[PDB]
Amino acid sequence: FRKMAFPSGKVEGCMVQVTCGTTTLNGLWLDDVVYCPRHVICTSEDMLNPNYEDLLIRKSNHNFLVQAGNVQLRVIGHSMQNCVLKLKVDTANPKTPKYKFVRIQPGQTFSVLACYNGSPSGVYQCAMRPNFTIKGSFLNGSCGSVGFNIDYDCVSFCYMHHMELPTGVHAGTDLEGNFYGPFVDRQTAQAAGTDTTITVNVLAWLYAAVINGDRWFLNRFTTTLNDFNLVAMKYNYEPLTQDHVDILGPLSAQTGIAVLDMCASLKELLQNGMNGRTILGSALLEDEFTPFDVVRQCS
Amino acid sequence: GFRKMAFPSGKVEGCMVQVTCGTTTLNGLWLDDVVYCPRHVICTSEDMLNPNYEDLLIRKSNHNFLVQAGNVQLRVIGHSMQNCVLKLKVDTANPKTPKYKFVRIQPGQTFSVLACYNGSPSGVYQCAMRPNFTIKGSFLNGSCGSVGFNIDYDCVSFCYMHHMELPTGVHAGTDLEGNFYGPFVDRQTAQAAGTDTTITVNVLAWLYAAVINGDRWFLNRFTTTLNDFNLVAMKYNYEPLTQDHVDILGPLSAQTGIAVLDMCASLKELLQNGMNGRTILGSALLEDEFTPFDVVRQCSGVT
Ligand SMILES: CC(C)(C)[C@H](NC(=O)C(F)(F)F)C(=O)N1C[C@H]2[C@@H]([C@H]1C(=O)N[C@H](C=N)C[C@@H]1CCNC1=O)C2(C)C
Ligand SMILES: CC(C)(C)[C@H](NC(=O)C(F)(F)F)C(=O)N1C[C@H]2[C@@H]([C@H]1C(=O)N[C@H](C=N)C[C@@H]1CCNC1=O)C2(C)C
Repeated sequence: FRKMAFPSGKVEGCMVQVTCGTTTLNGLWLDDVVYCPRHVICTSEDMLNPNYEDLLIRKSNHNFLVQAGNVQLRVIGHSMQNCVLKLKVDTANPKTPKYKFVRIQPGQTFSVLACYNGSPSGVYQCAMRPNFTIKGSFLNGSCGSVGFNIDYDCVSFCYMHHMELPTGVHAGTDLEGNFYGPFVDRQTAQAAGTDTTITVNVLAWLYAAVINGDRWFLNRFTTTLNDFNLVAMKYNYEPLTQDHVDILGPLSAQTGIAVLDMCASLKELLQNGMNGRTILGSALLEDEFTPFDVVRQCS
Repeated sequence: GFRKMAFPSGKVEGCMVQVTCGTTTLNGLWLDDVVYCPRHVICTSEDMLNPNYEDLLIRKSNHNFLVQAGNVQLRVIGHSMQNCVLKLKVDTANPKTPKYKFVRIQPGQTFSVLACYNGSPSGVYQCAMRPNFTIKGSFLNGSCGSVGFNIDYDCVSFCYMHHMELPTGVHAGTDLEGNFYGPFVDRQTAQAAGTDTTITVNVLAWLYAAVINGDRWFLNRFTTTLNDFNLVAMKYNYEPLTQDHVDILGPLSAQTGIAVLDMCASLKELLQNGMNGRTILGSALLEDEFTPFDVVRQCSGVT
């Protein structure tokens, strides 16, 4: 049972490089539009305190250098949508997949295609944390890298990368340019709210451990949903809803372990610790697999 | 804070096809005008219990092989067996063929796996070849013929093709010349993974990654010789280091100023006493599936 990303090829064909002045990052080329973070228009000094509408009105189409591989694409229009710049180009991307833009919920997962200078570097799976950060792997020049899910050859883009917080976690926007979380695209110290653990995901992963032959953490105790949620909240876990209980249905049916019985297992894990033992090779309780991720990999 | 990162899979996605004989369907790799796939595609389920591959291949002709890119059939114009892989010559050169090499990897080396079903890629993840020549993969029915690979400057180095799952849940397969990693055979008969060991060179790479990020409490004031370290390491079920291992740690040793043998002595102390209550890179366990290249790959912005 591995952290598994979606195949990245459909997104690789959309990555380009965008340069304004001496600022270079990545863009997403779909049909005849390139989407990228608006701070590409900032000088280093601008980034410390940008007025973006004031900065953008001072730019012309020819200030944007867009490169697809070695070929330059001519920008013939530009507009700003929240924190995303949309560059209209005179060329349509023949590799444009069927796609949608979606805004994801905390706890949901997606694949990231990390890119530099318009070229793909690596692919990995992330979760939107409850505090709306992501624990990514991004370096200088990674901005405009995107996160996505793939469903029957349709790519749902959900994340575009903008920044790294001082704790090392990452922040960005949806493809409409709206940040996840209380962050702004200004170079200034920013903290996130206190994070919490994605309870429904921990339960899905505990089911993954049972599907793969590991059961040491199970017990005969029992819990109600409300009594479990009281303990979960005490340990900085997110509440478990009836909707979550229902989504876990297929995993409980496959394993014959009632959802509330797995809740009692997790309650014991939280109250006693793991005693130096491991679950699926992990010393900590993993919360970045959704129920759907577990089903997709185990079935 | 240091996670597994797969290579972008697009160059390999463009090479995946499906291969069917009878009702047995698996994945194949289409490069130029040849499709490579596991030879047990020619077996019925009953054949797999005790196959005579040479005799089974005698009874097959080109017209018995259904090769499809999606729903599009590729006409087979020749077939041959090379160890445990079948090579089907087709009448169309794949226009998506990347620059590529076939390589046989060492234990400890990592690669990306593109898990595929019915020729359709489903997911991508990183794997290490264990010292017992298994991989801790994630594979379901129909996954055979999925490949593992590394990329270096637009050249895809294919190193693994998937064939089978062992009773402990780990996986075994071949290089792209059809030679198994490890003592395994492509027959549905009782087989077992041997005892595994910890990949020392990768643990050292992980300790260097910790040092790069300022996590260096475990740096001691001692050193060791390679031979003394190798003999102690084996007592803790750690792999001995080769001369090649020492050299592939060279770049990380230069970056940090920590000599390889000094880091070996630091690791020895962890094995004999260490951790206590402390963590390294936020982990109480020593990670052994990051190579020195993987550390450098993720700390640089390669490609
Ligand atoms: C890291 C840092 C001190 C620099 C800064 N962060 C904060 O100022 C914060 F703390 F508010 F987040 C920061 O990220 N930026 C400052 C400036 C852009 C952004 C930025 O350089 N983005 C990079 C895009 N190519 C990706 C980064 C690079 C390192 N790893 C990443 O992911 C804008 C917010 C306009
Ligand atoms: C696990 C099973 C008991 C079925 C058997 N294993 C052993 O006989 C062993 F234990 F000896 F290894 C086994 O894998 N096979 C039996 C038969 C082929 C192979 C096989 O079905 N390969 C699948 C390719 N599509 C991938 C498998 C499916 C489940 N997960 C996988 O990865 C051959 C060895 C010729």
